Amino acid sequence: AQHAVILDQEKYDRILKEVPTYRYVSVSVLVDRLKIGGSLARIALRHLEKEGIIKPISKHSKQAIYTRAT
Amino acid sequence: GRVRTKTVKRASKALIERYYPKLTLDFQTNKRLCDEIATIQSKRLRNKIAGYTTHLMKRIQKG
Amino acid sequence: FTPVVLATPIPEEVQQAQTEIKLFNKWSFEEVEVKDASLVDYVQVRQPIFVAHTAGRYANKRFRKAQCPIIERLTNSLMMNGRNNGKKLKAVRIIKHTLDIINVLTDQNPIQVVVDAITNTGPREDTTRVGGGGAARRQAVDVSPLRRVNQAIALLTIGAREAAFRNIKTIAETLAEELINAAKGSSTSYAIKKKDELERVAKSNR
Amino acid sequence: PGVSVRDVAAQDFINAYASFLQRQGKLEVPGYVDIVKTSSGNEMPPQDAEGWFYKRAASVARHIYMRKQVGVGKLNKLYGGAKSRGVRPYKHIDASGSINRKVLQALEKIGIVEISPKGGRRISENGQRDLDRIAAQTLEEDE
Amino acid sequence: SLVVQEQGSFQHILRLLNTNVDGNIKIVYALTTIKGVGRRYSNLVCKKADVDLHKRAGELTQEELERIVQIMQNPTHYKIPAWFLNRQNDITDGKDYHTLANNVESKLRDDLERLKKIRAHRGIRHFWGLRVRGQHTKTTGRRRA
Amino acid sequence: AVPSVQTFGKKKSATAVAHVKAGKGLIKVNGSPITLVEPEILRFKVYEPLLLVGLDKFSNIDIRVRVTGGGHVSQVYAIRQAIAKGLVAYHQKYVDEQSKNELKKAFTSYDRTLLIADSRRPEPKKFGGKGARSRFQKSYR
Amino acid sequence: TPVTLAKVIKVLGRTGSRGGVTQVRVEFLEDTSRTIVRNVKGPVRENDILVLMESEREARRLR
Amino acid sequence: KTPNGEGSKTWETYEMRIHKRYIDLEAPVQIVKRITQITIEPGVDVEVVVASN
Amino acid sequence: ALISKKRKLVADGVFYAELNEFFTRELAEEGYSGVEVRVTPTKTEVIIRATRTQDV
RNA sequence: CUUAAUUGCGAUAACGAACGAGACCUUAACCUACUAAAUAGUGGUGCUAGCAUUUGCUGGUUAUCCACUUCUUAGAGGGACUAUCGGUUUCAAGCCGAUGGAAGUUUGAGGCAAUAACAGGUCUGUGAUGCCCUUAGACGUUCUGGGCCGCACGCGCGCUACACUGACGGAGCCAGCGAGUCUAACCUUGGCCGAGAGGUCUUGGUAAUCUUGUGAAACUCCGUCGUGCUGGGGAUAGAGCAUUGUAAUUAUUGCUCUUCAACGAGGAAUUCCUAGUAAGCGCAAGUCAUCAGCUUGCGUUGAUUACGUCCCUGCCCUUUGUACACA
RNA sequence: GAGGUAAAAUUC
Ligand SMILES: [Mg+2]
Ligand SMILES: [Mg+2]
Ligand SMILES: [Mg+2]
Ligand SMILES: [Mg+2]
Ligand SMILES: [Mg+2]
Ligand SMILES: [Mg+2]
Ligand SMILES: [Mg+2]
Ligand SMILES: [Mg+2]
Ligand SMILES: [Mg+2]
Ligand SMILES: [Mg+2]
Ligand SMILES: [Mg+2]
Ligand SMILES: [Mg+2]
Ligand SMILES: [Mg+2]
Ligand SMILES: [Mg+2]
Ligand SMILES: [Mg+2]
Ligand SMILES: [Mg+2]
Ligand SMILES: [Mg+2]
Ligand SMILES: [Mg+2]
Ligand SMILES: [Mg+2]
Ligand SMILES: [Mg+2]
Ligand SMILES: [Mg+2]
Ligand SMILES: [Mg+2]
Ligand SMILES: [Mg+2]
Ligand SMILES: [Mg+2]
Ligand SMILES: [Mg+2]
Ligand SMILES: [Mg+2]
Ligand SMILES: [Mg+2]
Ligand SMILES: [Mg+2]
Ligand SMILES: [Mg+2]
Ligand SMILES: [Mg+2]
Ligand SMILES: [Mg+2]
Ligand SMILES: [Mg+2]
Ligand SMILES: [Mg+2]
Ligand SMILES: [Mg+2]
Repeated sequence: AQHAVILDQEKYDRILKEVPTYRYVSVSVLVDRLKIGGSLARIALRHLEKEGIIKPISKHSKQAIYTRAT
Repeated sequence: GRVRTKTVKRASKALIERYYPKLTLDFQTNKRLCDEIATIQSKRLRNKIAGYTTHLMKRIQKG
Repeated sequence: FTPVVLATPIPEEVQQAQTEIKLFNKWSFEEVEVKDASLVDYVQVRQPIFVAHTAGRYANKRFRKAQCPIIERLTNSLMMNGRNNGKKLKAVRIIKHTLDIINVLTDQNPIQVVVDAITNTGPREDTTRVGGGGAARRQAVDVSPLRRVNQAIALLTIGAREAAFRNIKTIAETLAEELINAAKGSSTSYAIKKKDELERVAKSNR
Repeated sequence: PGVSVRDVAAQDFINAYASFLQRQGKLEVPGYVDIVKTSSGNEMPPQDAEGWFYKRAASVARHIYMRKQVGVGKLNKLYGGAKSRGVRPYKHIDASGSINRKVLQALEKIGIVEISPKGGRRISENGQRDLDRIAAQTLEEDE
Repeated sequence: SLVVQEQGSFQHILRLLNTNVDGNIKIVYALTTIKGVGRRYSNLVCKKADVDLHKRAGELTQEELERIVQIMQNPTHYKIPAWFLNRQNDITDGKDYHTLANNVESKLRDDLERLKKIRAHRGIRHFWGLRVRGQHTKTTGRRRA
Repeated sequence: AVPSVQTFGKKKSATAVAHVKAGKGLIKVNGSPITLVEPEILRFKVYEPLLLVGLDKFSNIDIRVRVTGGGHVSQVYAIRQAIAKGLVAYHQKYVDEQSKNELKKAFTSYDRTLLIADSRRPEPKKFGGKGARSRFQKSYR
Repeated sequence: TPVTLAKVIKVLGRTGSRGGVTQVRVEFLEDTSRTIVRNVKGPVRENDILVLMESEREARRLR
Repeated sequence: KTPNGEGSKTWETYEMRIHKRYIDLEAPVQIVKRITQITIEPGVDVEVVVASN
Repeated sequence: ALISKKRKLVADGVFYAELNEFFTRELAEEGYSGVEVRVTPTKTEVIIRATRTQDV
């Protein structure tokens, strides 16, 4: 299975819709379900954390835990 | 697990048969008295003799 | 909790909940019981622990193995297969994220799931190999309540390692997937399947 | 209220001291930066690729103040690591000597480090002025 | 950081120096598929042409691809201190030359040709396809392929 | 003079000398406070004589602990032994005995080797094996 | 399937070829006047509540 | 433990324990010439060194 | 001079071991039984402890 | 019957003894007590630097000036003896459980270790040696060169790996057992030069002093990497810079660039191990002018699973069978 | 006064 490391306009709209629907999001969640690369999935977490869509309850270098906005 | 040897039971038989006065069933008065009245080379075998005389002084007043 | 000023700065998150009742960093060691049989001195809870790291002497005595906390025993079983012998600070961190993933999905008090994972993944009857000669026949014998704790921790850390092998999902992610499926057994994990397979063979051998 | 560098944590101080000297500009690079491995036991150059000379210099300037005096050979044994030598297992290899000297030559013209007597290098009165002022700025930001 | 949103002008596998380049990966490994240069040489060229290492292959403007080739064809004039090249003190003219894609296959043959025509022991061992760096061939080397 | 007691806590090779002198209640480990323990996981192990005994209980004395020898886990279990042993020392010679047994029974049901040393020592290595009990391997033919 | 609990009141000893099966006389919790000897596998102390898959099964000696 | 190479690989260890003392004595030189000819003992080294400068 | 004590005390044992075999081979016909050495300044004493000292 | 034990309690044509076991010794653990320490440390007083300034906090400085021995060192000693208590066997030897205690598996681990025996190994440890051979164009000795490293193939002990519990880049920074130069060139601090390897100028230490706090690795943090024989793997091969040595070609070895293969958890079989042990990890020492990937010690991180049985391999004690005694 | 139990295994 190929993973897209470069975003598309039709793929960028899919990220803003399906991520706050999810209960648990992480690095392994975005690679397996949204079919993006592992190096690209780390950058997308900081893009959603800065805007305030996802909420970190625990931050670590190896494992990243993020929940939805309450 | 642990069984005493014969030389512990040999010296303990020699103590009880002649030192029934000046010794009671307490260990601490059976330990510091063997420092002078007997010539034991090491502390470890000395405590094993006094640990076995104390075991036998308990079962004299019983039977 | 009657706060007071002090020279070295200890934060508010430490002095508030850790001085009134003996809970975790900011988590729960609350009134969670067992939904199975009693299992006397097999569940550690009351008395609780601070973290999963402990240098106790629980392996010297045959009886005091059940006195070890099961949160520590999950760090102990994630500490094998070669390169991971030692490195317990890696193993406590995996359990630290394992309780975080459980705490999200329907808010799911995480100490309830770990205790229920032990009671719903233990094979209730085992088989032993004795007699026969040449072509030996297996005999189905009962199992101790100690080994039902011992096999539950083994079947939830080996299958969480093979599911996290050669894929994007990490160790603490697949381990939480094993424990949530262990609460409601639907043959969707490793230990729920291997519990049922060891009992459907034990039926033909008794 | 009184503050020192030991009251400040290990890596928040380094990430703030190296960020403060980035704005000052007084760096005095020799010129063989960005092409060096900075060790004889590593495998790749550092991944920062723009700067990263302040990052070791922030670690050295704190390493001197917490001790009596250190030299070049002390910064080579600590900052080194195990070398991936190949089919036979690892061995402790000291770090590069030329990197650890030019940091102590760049911090000397500023006034932070000084040539200590009886060997080694100690901290100066300007080093205790600068490294203790911004150490207060780390704790005041987080409260 | 930031995700690019301009258009579908992303350019994968495209070839330079007649050997193919692995597309849609980090730009520091675009050059590593070339036989003759390595990971250390690919990182040095991408730091001299003002190329961001936090990107993929990406856009690959034609003004940027020509500067990468210009460094690789003239390494001794573009701030390389000559201890980094692979072929130093050459047997042809004594200069410092850096091998290329289809060049390292030809120069390795020329390094084996000048040793077989002089009957030296460093070259005759390559004629039977054996080990030349002087180790025990008692147990190891039993595959031939 | 000022009231000053001193104790020690011992793991395998890590000793933690804890001078408990008078002051206004500061806890420093090698000049750095107790909030800066080198493992982030094992930081709550040295907090265990800071939670069970009471919130502060430090109205008159300071804590100053230094480390000699050990590792990264062996020194964490030495400084938390030095505080619990260095607390019952001050509550003996100055504070009355009746309030010290409240501290002793507190670290009795939760024993966890705080007011008692760990006598487990590494076994010496014998010949033939890379470890103490182990052996390399043997081949029959 | 039904579940049946049983409390350990007496233990006999090890019985088997390799020595891993213990003869344990368990007493049911739903019937305090009836007991059945069962063969178990792991470490069993007294007063332990076990889970029996088959209620009625008499244990024999393994050879 | 073996002189040849045959047998089980049994190793053999030895040890020699060296004990050392030093005593500072602010003494006149008259008792120095007496303390050297007295308290002699085989296997014991006696050293007299110059002062702090 | 100037020998470390981890080597001088070892060399004193070699000095005793070297004189063990020579006073065994030379004093074989005189009933040799072992020697002891006593080092003192200005006079080093080596005691020859044998059975028959008139032949020695 | 009871133990690790021919251990003992006892039973008895045997009674009293000699060996082994045990004892003893060494080491690791405990003592806020003893004798003491500028070659081991702390507290206080002076001088002095920085931060807050209301008294503080963190450091520096060697005969300023005194006190102390808690750690560390080790002389003499103390201390568990299965002690106390509750059960169990007919009492008795002993076992099991709890409490106390630094420690209750023989306290943990070693050293020593009988009788009888082997056609076990070493004549290549020996100026320990019988006999035989050789004794000068020498199977004495010495110098130059080569070999012991050659190789379609089989086996044994080990090392690195088949990664995302990981590689890679910064940063956190933690030990013990050790070893080191006299009529010389050992361990090396510090300052310069060099990408590295290293080079150079000096200094400390014949050693609890200096190297050395061997600020070692695994590890911990912060990032990159995202499953693709990839950035896992570093074999093979080219070119160059240096060190050791009279001499390195068959690359001694170190370093830098480049080459970047097999290997996707290993068939039949088989080895080691029960607690601070297994495993992971590095250091020191031995051999050493130079080189371990070996070995002898040591420390750091530290499990899972038994507390049993004689099923397999095999060992002790009796009873019995034998046509075996080269068993 | 009652209390488990059979594979194959040849020669020097
Ligand atoms: Mg298992
Ligand atoms: Mg497993
Ligand atoms: Mg993955
Ligand atoms: Mg340089
Ligand atoms: Mg191209
Ligand atoms: Mg890269
Ligand atoms: Mg050939
Ligand atoms: Mg070959
Ligand atoms: Mg080679
Ligand atoms: Mg305890
Ligand atoms: Mg060891
Ligand atoms: Mg072997
Ligand atoms: Mg002894
Ligand atoms: Mg003392
Ligand atoms: Mg024998
Ligand atoms: Mg031999
Ligand atoms: Mg030989
Ligand atoms: Mg010989
Ligand atoms: Mg002739
Ligand atoms: Mg002739
Ligand atoms: Mg002639
Ligand atoms: Mg010649
Ligand atoms: Mg040769
Ligand atoms: Mg990765
Ligand atoms: Mg790392
Ligand atoms: Mg650190
Ligand atoms: Mg000198
Ligand atoms: Mg020392
Ligand atoms: Mg350190
Ligand atoms: Mg760390
Ligand atoms: Mg085999
Ligand atoms: Mg080594
Ligand atoms: Mg060596
Ligand atoms: Mg056993």
